[PDB]
Amino acid sequence: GKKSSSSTKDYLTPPHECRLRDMTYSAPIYVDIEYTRGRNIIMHKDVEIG
Amino acid sequence: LSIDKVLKKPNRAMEYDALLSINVHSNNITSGLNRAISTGNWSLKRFKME
Amino acid sequence: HTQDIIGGMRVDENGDPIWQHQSLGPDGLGEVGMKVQSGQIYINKSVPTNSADAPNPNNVNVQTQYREAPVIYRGPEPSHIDQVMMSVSDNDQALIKVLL
Amino acid sequence: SGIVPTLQNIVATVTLGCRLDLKTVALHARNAEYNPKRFAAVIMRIREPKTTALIFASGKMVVTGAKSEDDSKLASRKYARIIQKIGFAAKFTDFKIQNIVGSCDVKFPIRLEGLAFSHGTFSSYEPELFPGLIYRMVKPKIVLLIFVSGKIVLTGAKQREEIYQAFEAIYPVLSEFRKM
Amino acid sequence: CKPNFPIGQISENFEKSKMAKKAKLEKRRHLRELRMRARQTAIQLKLNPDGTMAIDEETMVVDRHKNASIENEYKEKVDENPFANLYNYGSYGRGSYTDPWTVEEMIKFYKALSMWGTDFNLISQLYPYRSRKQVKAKFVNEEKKRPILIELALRSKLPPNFDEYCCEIKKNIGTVADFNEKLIELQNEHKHHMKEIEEAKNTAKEEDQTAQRLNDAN
Amino acid sequence: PVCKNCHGTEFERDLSNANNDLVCKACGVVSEDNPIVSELESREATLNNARRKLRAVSYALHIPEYITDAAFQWYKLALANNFVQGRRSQNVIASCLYVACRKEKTHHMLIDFSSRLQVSVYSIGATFLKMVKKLHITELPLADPSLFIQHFAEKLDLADKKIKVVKDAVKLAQRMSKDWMFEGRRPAGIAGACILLACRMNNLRRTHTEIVAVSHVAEETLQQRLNEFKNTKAAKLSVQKFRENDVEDGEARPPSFVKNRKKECPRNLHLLPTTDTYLSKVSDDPDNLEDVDDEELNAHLLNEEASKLKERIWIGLNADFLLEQESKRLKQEADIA
Ligand SMILES: [Zn+2]
Repeated sequence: GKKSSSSTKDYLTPPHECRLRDMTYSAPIYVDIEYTRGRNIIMHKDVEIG
Repeated sequence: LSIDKVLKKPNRAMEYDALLSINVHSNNITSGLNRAISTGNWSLKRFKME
Repeated sequence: HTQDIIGGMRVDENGDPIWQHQSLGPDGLGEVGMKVQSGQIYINKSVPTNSADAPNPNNVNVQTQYREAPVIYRGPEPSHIDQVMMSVSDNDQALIKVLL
Repeated sequence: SGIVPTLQNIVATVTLGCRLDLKTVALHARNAEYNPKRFAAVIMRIREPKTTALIFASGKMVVTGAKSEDDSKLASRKYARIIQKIGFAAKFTDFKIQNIVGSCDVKFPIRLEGLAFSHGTFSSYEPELFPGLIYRMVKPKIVLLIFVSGKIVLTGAKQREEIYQAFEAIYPVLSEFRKM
Repeated sequence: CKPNFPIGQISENFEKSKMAKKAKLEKRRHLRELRMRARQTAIQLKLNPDGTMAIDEETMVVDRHKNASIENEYKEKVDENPFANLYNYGSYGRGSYTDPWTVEEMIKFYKALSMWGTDFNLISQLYPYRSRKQVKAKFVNEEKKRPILIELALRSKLPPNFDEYCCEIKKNIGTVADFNEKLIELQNEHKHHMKEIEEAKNTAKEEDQTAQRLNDAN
Repeated sequence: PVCKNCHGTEFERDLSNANNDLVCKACGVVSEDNPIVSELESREATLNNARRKLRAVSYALHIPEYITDAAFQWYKLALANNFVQGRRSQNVIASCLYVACRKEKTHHMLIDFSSRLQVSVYSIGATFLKMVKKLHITELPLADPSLFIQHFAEKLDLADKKIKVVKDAVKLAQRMSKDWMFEGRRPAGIAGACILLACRMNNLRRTHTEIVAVSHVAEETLQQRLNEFKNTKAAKLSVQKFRENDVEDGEARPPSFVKNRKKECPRNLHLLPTTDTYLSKVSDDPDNLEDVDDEELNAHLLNEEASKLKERIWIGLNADFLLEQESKRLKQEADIA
C-alpha cells in the first residue's frame, strides 16, 4: 500500500473505474532492502516488486 | 541466477549495482497471481498438488 | 505498425443509408438510441491484410489494404442498444464496449 | 559567393619491400616512440613540414599530417632518408592517396530538419549522440557532415579532384531552405 | 522576476532535494585531497582421553563467509537517498579531471622537450602520477597556445644551458644499478632455472618408463 | 465464385433461416450448402534465447508488448545479415529494441536503456549508427520533444492540477520550436528546460535537481538554456508578467553564427587548381630520394655518446619484452610437455 516517504493514504484507481477496463484492482508491494553495493553497504527504501 | 551470471566477470566486480535488474523479475509475482485467480487451478511445488 | 480503423457509411444512389447501414453513425460506432434488427451491423471493424508479413523498411504501398469484418446482431427479436463507451486498456489499445 | 574550400589533412601510404627491424631504427633516432605493449610500431614527429610518419613492423609506411598534396610528397622521401642511414633498401613505388579532408565556411544559418524530412529517403541523422547532420552523396560515393553554423566539412574522398565537383553539387540543396 | 531562483510558493518535498545538493559538493572536495596528498586455516585436531589423536569433523570443512562477514560488519553504513544516484551522459565513461599545470613544471617540461625531440615514454615517469595520454595532449594544446615558445626548441640542436646535469642524474639516482647489464644477468638466471626444471622433466620421464616396463614384464 | 448459369461473381450469405447457404442475387442457384466449419535446431535455439532477452528488458522498461513482437522481426532479419557475430548480445538487442521504440514514437529515450546495464551511452549509440547504415533504414520519424512533456508530469509529484501545468508548457514548447534554440542541440535538454519554466511560474517544485532526476541531464547545461531563452527576442516581455498568449515570430538568431560574428553563372570546371599539377612537381624516383635533401633532417640522427645513456633509461623503464622472453622460452618448454 502506502509508502514511507510521502506518507499519503494511497494513489489508486477506483474499482468501478477498473472493472470496465479489464484491468486488475491492485496496489503495489513495497519492501526495504540493504546490501553490499561495493566499497560499503547501503540501505534502500520502498522498492517495487509486484 | 541473474546475479552470478553478471559476477562471473573480472572487470565487472567493483562499482556494480545489483538493483537495476530487479524489474525483470518483478512481474513474475504479478502474472503468477493473476492467472492463479483467473484459471482456477494452482500448481504448487512444496506439496505437488493440483 | 498497422492499426484497426472504424471507417464506414458507404453510399448508393444519392443516399448513404443502405438497409444494413441505418445505425452506423458518423464515427463508425453505431449511434445510441435507435432499434436494430437482424443484419444491420453496429460496430464497423476493418483489419489489414498483411497481418503476418515481414516489415519492409519503406513507404510504398499502404493505401488500401482493409478487408471488412463487422459484427452482426443476430437474434429472433428486434432490440435497442443502451449506451456505447470507448476507453483504453492496461497497455494502450483502444477498447469498444457497447451494451444492448 | 565564390568561396574556396581549404583542405586540412591528407593520407598517403607507400609499399616497402624491405623488412624492418624495430630495434635498429627506433633506438638511435630523435623522435623515438616504441612501447610494444601499447603499440607495435613507431611514430616520427617532425613539425616541418608538420606531418607524421607512421611505420609498421612488416615494413610498410603511411604518412599523414600535411595540408597540400606536394607538401606530403617532399616529406615522404625525407622520411625515407632516415631509413637510408640504416642499410635498408627503402623500395617505395606507389605514392597512393585514399583520404583527403576539407572544411569550408558558408556563413548563414540554415534549417536542418526540413531536408531531414524532404531528403530523408537517402540521408538522415540523430541529435542525441552527435550535434551534426551526416550527409551522404552516392554520385561520387562520398560522406560528409554539416552543421547549423554554416561550416561544412568534407571527408572520405580518395582523389583530391572528387571533393570539388561534389562541393558545388550540395549547394543547391543547401540553399533550398531560406527559412521563410 | 528574473527566471533564476525565486523562492515563491509551496514547493512540496524539496528538503530531500536540498541536502543532496550540499552532499555532492562535499563529495567532490574530498576527491581534491586524494590528489593533494598524492602530489607530495589449516585442519585442527585434539587429544581426547577416550579417543586420542582424533581430528575435528567441523574443521575439515570451511565456511567461506565468516571471514567475509567480519570486514562487512566493519564498513560504514549510509542511508540511500534516491535523489543522490542521479546519472547523466557523463557517467560510466573513461576520462577524468586533469590537474592543471604549473610553471614550476614547465622548466622540467621545456628542458625535457629541449633535450630530446619529442619522446613521451620517459617524460611520463618524470611526472610520477601523470599518465601517457594527457601529457601527449599537453603537447597538442600548446601548439595553439604558445606556438612560438615551442618553435625555439627544435631550432636548438646542441646541448642546452648546462643546468640539466642535476636532472640528468636525478633521473639516474633512482635505483642505482647498471641497467645495461643488470637485465642480462638475471635473465641468464631465469633460463638456468628453466634448464634445471627441464632436467627435472626428462629425469622424471625416464624413471617412469623404467618402472612400468617392469610392470609389463610381471 | 462464378455461378453455373448466369456466371455471377457476387455471393451473399443468407443467415436468417439457420441454413447459412451461399447464393447469388442474380438467378438464385445455391453454390454450396451444408457449410463445413472447423470446430537448424541451433538456429531455433539461438532466437529462443533471444526471445527471452527481448522479453526481459521489455518488462523492466514498461514496454507495451506490441513493440516486443515487432522488434523481434528486426532482430530476425538482422540475424541473416551477419551483423550479430562478434558484437555483444546484451548490446545488440538494446539497439534493436530502440528502433521499434521510435517507429511507434514512444517516450522512451535511449539512455534509459544504457542505465540498467551500467555501460556508457556512447557505446550503445555507436552500434546503433553502425547498424542503421548496414540494413538501410531510410524512413524514420524525428524525435519530437513534444512527446516528453506529458510523460514527465506523472513522476514529477506535482499538484492535482496536472493538466494546466502541461497545457501552458506545450504553448511554450511550440514557442520553443519556431524560435531558434534547438536545431543541433539535445531533445532531452530543451524538453527539460520548457517544463522548468512552466513549473516555476505556478509552483516552486523545481529545484534544478528533481527535473534532473527525471530528465537525467546535468544541472549546469540547463542553466545556459534559460539564459539562452532570456536574451534572444521579446523575452523581457515574458520575464515578469504578460499572460502567455503572444503569437509572434520575431528574429531568427541561432547562437552558432552569433559566435561566428564574434570572431570577426555557376563555377566553370577548369578554374580550380587541379591535383595532377602537384603530382608532377617532384619527380617520382622510386629508388632515389637525393633531390629533396636538406641539412637539418640530414643532421636528424642520434647523439652517439648519449646512446648507451639513453637505452639504459629505455631498458630501465621496459619489462614487456622481459616476460615475453620466458613466455617465448615457454613456447619451447610446452613442446616437450
Ligand atoms: Zn447465378
